Amino acid sequence: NFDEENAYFEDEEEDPLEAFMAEVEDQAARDMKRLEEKDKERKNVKGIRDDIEEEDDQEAYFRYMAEN
Amino acid sequence: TIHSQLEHLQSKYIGTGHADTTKWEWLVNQHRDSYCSYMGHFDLLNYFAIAENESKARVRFNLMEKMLQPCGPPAD
Amino acid sequence: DLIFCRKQAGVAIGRLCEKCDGKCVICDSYVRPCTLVRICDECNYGSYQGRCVICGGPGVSDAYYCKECTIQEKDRDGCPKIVNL
Amino acid sequence: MFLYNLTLQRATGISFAIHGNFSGTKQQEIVVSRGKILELLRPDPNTGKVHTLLTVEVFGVIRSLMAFRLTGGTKDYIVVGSDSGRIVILEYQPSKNMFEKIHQETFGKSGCRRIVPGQFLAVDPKGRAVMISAIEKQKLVYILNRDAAARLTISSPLEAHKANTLVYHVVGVDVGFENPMFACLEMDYEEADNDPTGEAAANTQQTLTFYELDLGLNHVVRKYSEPLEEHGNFLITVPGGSDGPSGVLICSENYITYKNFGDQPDIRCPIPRRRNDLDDPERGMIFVCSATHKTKSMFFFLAQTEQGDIFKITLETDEDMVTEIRLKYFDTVPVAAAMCVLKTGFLFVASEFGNHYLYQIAHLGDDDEEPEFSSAMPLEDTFFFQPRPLKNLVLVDELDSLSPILFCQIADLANEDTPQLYVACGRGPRSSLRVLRHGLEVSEMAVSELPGNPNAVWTVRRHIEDEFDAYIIVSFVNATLVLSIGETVEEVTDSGFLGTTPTLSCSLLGDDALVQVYPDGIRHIRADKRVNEWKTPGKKTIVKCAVNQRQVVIALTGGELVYFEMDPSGQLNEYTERKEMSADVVCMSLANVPPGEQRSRFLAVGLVDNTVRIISLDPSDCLQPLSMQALPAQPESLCIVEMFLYLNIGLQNGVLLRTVLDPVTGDLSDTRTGSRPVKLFRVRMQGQEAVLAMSSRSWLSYSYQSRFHLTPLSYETLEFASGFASEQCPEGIVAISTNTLRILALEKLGAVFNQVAFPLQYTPRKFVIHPESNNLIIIETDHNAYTEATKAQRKQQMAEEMVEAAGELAAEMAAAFLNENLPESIFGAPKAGNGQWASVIRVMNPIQGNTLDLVQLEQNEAAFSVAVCRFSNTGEDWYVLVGVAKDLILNPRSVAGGFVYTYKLVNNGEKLEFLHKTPVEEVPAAIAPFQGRVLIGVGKLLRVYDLGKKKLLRKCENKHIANYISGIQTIGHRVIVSDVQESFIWVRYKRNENQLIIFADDTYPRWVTTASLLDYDTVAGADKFGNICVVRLPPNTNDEVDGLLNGASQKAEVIMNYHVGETVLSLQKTTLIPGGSESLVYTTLSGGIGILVPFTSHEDHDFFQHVEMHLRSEHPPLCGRDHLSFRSYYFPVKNVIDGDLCEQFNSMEPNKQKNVSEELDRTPPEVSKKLEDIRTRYAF
Ligand SMILES: CC[C@H](O)[C@@H](C)[C@H]1O[C@@H]1C[C@@](C)(O)/C=C/C=C(\C)[C@H]1OC(=O)C[C@H](O)CC[C@@](C)(O)[C@@H](OC(=O)N2CCN(C3CCCCCC3)CC2)/C=C/[C@@H]1C
Ligand SMILES: [Zn+2]
Ligand SMILES: [Zn+2]
Ligand SMILES: [Zn+2]
Repeated sequence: NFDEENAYFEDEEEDPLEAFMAEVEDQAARDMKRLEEKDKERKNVKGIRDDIEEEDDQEAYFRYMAEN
Repeated sequence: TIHSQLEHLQSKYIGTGHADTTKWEWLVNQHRDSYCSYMGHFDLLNYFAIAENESKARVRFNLMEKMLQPCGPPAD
Repeated sequence: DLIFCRKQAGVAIGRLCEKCDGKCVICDSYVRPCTLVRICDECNYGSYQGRCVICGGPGVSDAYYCKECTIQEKDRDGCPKIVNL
Repeated sequence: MFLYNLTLQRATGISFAIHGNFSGTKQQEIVVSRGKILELLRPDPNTGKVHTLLTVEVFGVIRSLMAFRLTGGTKDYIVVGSDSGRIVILEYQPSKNMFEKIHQETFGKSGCRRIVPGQFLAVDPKGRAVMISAIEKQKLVYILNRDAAARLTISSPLEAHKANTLVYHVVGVDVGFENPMFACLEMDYEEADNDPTGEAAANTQQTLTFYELDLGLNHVVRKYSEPLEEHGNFLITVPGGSDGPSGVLICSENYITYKNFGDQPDIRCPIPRRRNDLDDPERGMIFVCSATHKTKSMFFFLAQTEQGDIFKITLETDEDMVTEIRLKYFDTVPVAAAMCVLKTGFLFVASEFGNHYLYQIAHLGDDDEEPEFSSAMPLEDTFFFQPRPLKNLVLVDELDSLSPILFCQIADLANEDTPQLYVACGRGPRSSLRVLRHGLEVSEMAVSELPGNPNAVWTVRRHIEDEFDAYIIVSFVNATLVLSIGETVEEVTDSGFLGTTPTLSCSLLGDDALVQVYPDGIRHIRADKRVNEWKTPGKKTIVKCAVNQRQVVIALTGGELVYFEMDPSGQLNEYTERKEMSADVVCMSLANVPPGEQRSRFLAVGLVDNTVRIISLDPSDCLQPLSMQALPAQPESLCIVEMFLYLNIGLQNGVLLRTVLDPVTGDLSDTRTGSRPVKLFRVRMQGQEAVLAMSSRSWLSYSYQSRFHLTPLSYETLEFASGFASEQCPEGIVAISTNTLRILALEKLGAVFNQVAFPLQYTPRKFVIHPESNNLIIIETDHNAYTEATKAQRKQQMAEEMVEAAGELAAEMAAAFLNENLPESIFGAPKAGNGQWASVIRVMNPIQGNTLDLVQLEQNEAAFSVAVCRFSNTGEDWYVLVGVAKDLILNPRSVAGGFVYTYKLVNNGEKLEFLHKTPVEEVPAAIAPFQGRVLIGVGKLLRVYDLGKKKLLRKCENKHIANYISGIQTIGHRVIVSDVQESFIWVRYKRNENQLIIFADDTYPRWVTTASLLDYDTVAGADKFGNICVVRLPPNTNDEVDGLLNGASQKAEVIMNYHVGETVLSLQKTTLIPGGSESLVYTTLSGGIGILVPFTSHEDHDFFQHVEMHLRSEHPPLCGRDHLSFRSYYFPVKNVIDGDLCEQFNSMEPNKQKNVSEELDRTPPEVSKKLEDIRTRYAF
């Protein structure tokens, strides 16, 4: 956020959008209600992160040392 | 512990052995990397495709299909 | 607990300090430096940005593999940073 | 023993091919991969010729090749994955004509490995990510970006590893500037290694896995994975975004499937079959390659089957969903390894073996009556189509390719003095026997022999902007005759020369002013009919002149140097000074004055003095001596030429000199290439300057972007020639012979060897040469093949069965199915059966191509060895022995037996007549004449055989050879045996005891492909894995024998080891050039030819060793390989210098050439001359 130009500029100080916001609010409220209800969720796994779900080489080495 | 890490990294590499390795594991390892070496080297595949009178794509697909269970299923 | 990192190496260059400047990271030789050392991204981050790969002091120059280690392709393993546990 | 390796003819087999805008302009180029060579080609859209622009040796194994372009750029990059542990990105530089390495990223150890990436390479269609993959668990992804200077940046790799997984193919998926996606065909083998019943091996399916790279979060995730119906080969990227849906095409066995993630169902289409197919009904059908053509209006695909049938695939789509796949038969071409569809409507076909093709796509769209198959069509049962000759394509160009070379013999079977190379190459019905000759092939332009004494002929046009010449003037001893080209060339009157006495100079002086010089003077002739004449004072008579369209120098008796000039007025003005010297001139030459300057300064003067003198002729210091240099002998003519300035010195012998144009000589090169005077004449090759040297044989001297070539031609002696131009052919030569007036042409773009081809039937295995008639006895053999009789009876069977199909029996397709056989060289041979063979014996004349005799063998007999010999118990009769296998299976190996045929080879070596047929219990793989009898390797057994009246009589036998005899060679006393897996066994035959005893063997396992005896103790061998070795017996070796390593008691030493990179199948010691030295010539399966030559002194060896050492460091291989490690692939190098690395010195930049040369205590020209000397000593 630093620039001698940014400081210079930031120093001199003294209907359709509403419709879009209303539609977004209705959609967001419906999604929030569905998540709170947790009544109809099949938990469809989107994308599996292999690194997050699989032990690293260093972790495997630590496990081996602990075992023997 | 550097030697122990080397002993864990050598085990990690696929194709390495140890004092309990059997004949079957050794032989399937060398068959599998033989098939990969055939897929890699351009003039070995040429030799095989001329020998058995097939297209090179067919020989490649046959080798990939043989990759799954070379030397038959294991013991007991 | 002198163990190499051995993670996938990235675009970051390894650094050496004033005490380790001429040394090879793997065999500790001083003759014929040949290949520039690369380190992984977790070894090059934040406070770890510039640090000796052998000891961990402030880096001053590039780390190199020796010709002997380059001939045996010992520059082809992972990150050679010495990490202690 | 120290050897130097040289390549004479590079490989011509293609492995991969990509196309794109690699030079940054709008024209398209193709980058093809040989095994270890990278090459850029550019097809001409005006003539359809394919020209080679650049070819580089990479000293590695190229395994994957892709092209990609960043958004907003106009230039394509090249991504290479090789057998090193590096990914490389290259850029073509058109102004430097070289490949510039942009990026190098190291990720693993070198070699073709299971789990180190480099086999598979995919790229994002928008160019923001690239994936490199191995056949096993490891996969890496690099992000590609760009800085503000528009240079390419690469990131650190992201890992996507997955244990116990095999990969069949990876492609990038086309999304609409969404997160990059990659698709993979994967297989998990973990369950199959734990089930001893063998049921987890079956019941195991391929999956189609999708990998998504999240550039916002910087990681790769597995999103989708679905099991497939059956196992499929390669994938095809469907164009997505705003032009097309975004899925994949899976090519499989008998099917092609479309697939996409989301709500899209799967769409399957079966592959159509040929109606009345003759191939084994158990065999399936797969696609072998594909080609996409995207247009701003539509797209389609081109896929080819194993039979060589190209189908056109289109996709019937909705707003987002795909509904049908439609297939339509397009054409039949040879089976290709890659196909490239080029804008401007060209299809490039790179075949797996043999010549490559470029086709013009003549018919766009499809307005035709032939049926179009669809996935919506119901079928219980498969589609059928009829193959026909080419309809959519036209053949425009054909590139020669010697791959695969299977057998070679270097021999003088014609009665020239230079030997020719007889090469059995090719596979299937496209095999052939090719004769290779070193030189250029003279194309016939015109012939009309006229009686008289022809001496010289020029080709001078009337205007300077004229592309049509004016006249050609052949001077007799008594007169001359000057003609013009009215397309019916005969006598001409309105020329203006009309010389009663001969014409020794005819030049275009002005725009349309002509200089006619003759023994009695010079008559300058205008455009209009006007002549200004200067004739001789008294009895001085000119013989030699030196013309140029701005100045004309002459030579009278006594070296009186007289110079003229024609200034912008356009007429004569002679200089004031006439410098005379001791003798009369014999040679001079005036360089073609360039349009940049006003006149020419240098004039080399060769006299009876035997000295070249260099003289100036500009008005400042005109005609005063500058530098003189004596000659070795009598000169005839010299000429200042380019392609930078040189001159050439022709002696009165068949030997030549060269000196670069400068006030002092700077370069020197002499070639012993005659006993007859050299005549130097002006010509134009490649549209630029060249000199046509003439001796008993006529040679063409031309550098080529620093590629000096002194190449002979395929015709005998001439006496005068010059360039030619006409409506008939605007670029040629007008050459004169004894009692002859010829016009000739040379149209081969820089080729070391000219070849003629003769077609064969099956894959040739081996041929021998009859010593008396010089005829060739060839054996051809193929697997999965029918004999002629079996084909005929199978077709008759299919006809009689289709006529009784139980249906009105009223319309007969069977009589039309039996009439015309589609040619197998175009549509392929019917590959039917697994243990089915087909073999043939052929007698062929090598001068012509005619087949003298042909013996066909039974169905499942396979010939593997052939020999021609004489037996001592018989007279001087010749015999042919053919070894044949009976019911051979290859995998698992099984054979029913073998036979040896015997023929009598009568009628002056033109006819074979059957004598008898001897059974053996194994495949006879090697037959060799030996001391009036024959040695035969019957599997593991080595036997001696004498000729009998009803069969061959076994005489001796050894039973201790290890595995399988693949070759036998004999020098007078000893026998050398090649084992399939062991290297070499030495045997002695005891003549009086009748014993074969093993007395020596080797200490290495070698998969020997061929062997060559170098002397009484040494053997040169080759290998399946691409290595050459030399093995020698120690001097201690005792021959008179009656194990220490479970082998023989005495061992042999290995004195040479070299990795070539390609599989050698022929080795032969021979002398290639007349009056040269003996070399070891080898031949490769990719179509390459090379030599290994010995060093004779320690100084040359040391110099070349230092050159190699310094070039290994300062000019490293292009794809990231270590040169010393590549030549040590299976064994460490021993006593070989790589001369293909050493000759890359001539293609470096001058700064690095100086840095290299100043360490050897030498200049770059001296190093270049030393490199050329050893090559011209042995090869061309
Ligand atoms: C077994 C010996 C010990 O390990 C010992 C070296 C070491 O344990 C001590 C501790 C310590 C810090 O005092 C070591 C001293 C270091 C040295 C004597 C080395 O010198 C240097 O580091 C100087 C500097 O780093 C680079 C100089 C350089 C390039 O000559 C380096 O040696 C080389 O690379 N060579 C060896 C190869 N040699 C040939 C000569 C032809 C062309 C150059 C390359 C090939 C050139 C010089 C240093 C040598 C000393 C061993
Ligand atoms: Zn080291
Ligand atoms: Zn340090
Ligand atoms: Zn690290």
